[PDB]
Amino acid sequence: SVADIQQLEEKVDESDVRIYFNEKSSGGKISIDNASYNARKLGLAPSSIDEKKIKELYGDNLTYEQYLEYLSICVHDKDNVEELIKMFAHFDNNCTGYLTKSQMKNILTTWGDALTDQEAIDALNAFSSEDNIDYKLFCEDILQ
Amino acid sequence: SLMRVQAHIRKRMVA
Repeated sequence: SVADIQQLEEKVDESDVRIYFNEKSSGGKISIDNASYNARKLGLAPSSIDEKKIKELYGDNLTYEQYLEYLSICVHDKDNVEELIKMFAHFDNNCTGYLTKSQMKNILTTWGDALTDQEAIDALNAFSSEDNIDYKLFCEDILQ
Repeated sequence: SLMRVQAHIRKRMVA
């Protein structure tokens, strides 16, 4: 291969990668949506950038090897909690270390790969019972 | 960054 697939298969288990493919494949191919689902089951976090890259190379349906290349793009070794915290800190106008659930929802649903309102609120409610969200703790949590 | 946050949230949604 050309992609860093050996390093992927040291982080994730090849058996799981293969089993999840077989769960979702049709005619020996997997849709991008199901590839992204599998990536998430494996603990990876694809964005729209990752999906669009692979779609532009190979279309909406991936062969096994193309799916492996997609998974390699999803690894994101450079993910860094401080960069995520600083993103939310930008909106912390009063410098309290908290953002309300509504504030967090607005951020998450307005820019980037926008979540739906229900997705955002469900994620926030899963993390905290209270309205003030410690966004440092939230970022530390979501990376795990 | 924001897209990374959203990506990890969607990951968490699955497991």
